[PDB]
Amino acid sequence: PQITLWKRPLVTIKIGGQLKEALLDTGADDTVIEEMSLPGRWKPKMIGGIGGFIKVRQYDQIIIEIAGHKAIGTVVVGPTPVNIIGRNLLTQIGATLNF
Amino acid sequence: PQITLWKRPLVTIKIGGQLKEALLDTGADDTVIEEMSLPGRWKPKMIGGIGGFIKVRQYDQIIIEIAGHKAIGTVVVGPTPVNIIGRNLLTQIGATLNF
Ligand SMILES: CC(C)CN(C[C@@H](O)[C@H](Cc1ccccc1)NC(=O)O[C@H]1CO[C@H]2OCC[C@H]21)S(=O)(=O)c1ccc(N)cc1
Ligand SMILES: [Cl-]
Ligand SMILES: [Cl-]
Ligand code: NA
Repeated sequence: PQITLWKRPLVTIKIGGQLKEALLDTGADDTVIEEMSLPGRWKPKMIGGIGGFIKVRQYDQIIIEIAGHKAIGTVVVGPTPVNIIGRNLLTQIGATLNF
Repeated sequence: PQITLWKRPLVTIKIGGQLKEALLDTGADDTVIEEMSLPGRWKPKMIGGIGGFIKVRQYDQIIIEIAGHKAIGTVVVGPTPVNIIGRNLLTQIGATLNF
């Protein structure tokens, strides 16, 4: 699809068996999801943005279905205000910015 | 152009006659620029990001070139880690997300 940007580019994702709404975010290096359980090992990390840093749990090799497209990569979990699909997974679904 | 997302989508902007680097950010509602001087009056605004909120100075109808494309709109100034071009100006330059 071609998504215009008059409004937030929100899509449905499936992660860890759960459907969630997430923002397609070219400004995010990493994919950041609100608190949930995910399987496997994790390690703590800090990520920073406007307003400062939050502590997250980093899970590797997580599969997410993004608007019907599967992708695998690292997902960090923590007290983000919005679920964010960052560049590490946007690349995997072939997303580009065009103008 | 068509911008892939393997690297941060950084572009050159021109604002007040000065060139700056900025991130094309579909996850940003608003365009947020590091401290600089802009003409006219400003209004207060709070923006909420990943680590909480910040106060910014909102300037309207600012002339800004983005990757060679002319925009005139709202720019807010404050302590952002990087200059971000948000959807308010991405729409003016005709940007879409495509996959
Ligand atoms: C500021 C950017 C360099 C990075 N951010 C992604 C960005 O798109 C966030 C993504 C975002 C979106 C909503 C809430 C929090 C974070 N947007 C944002 O802060 O936008 C602010 C300016 O416009 C306003 O509209 C949206 C919030 C305001 S970030 O959320 O801080 C971020 C930082 C590091 C990682 N790894 C992943 C995400
Ligand atoms: Cl990854
Ligand atoms: Cl590619
Ligand atoms: Na893992």
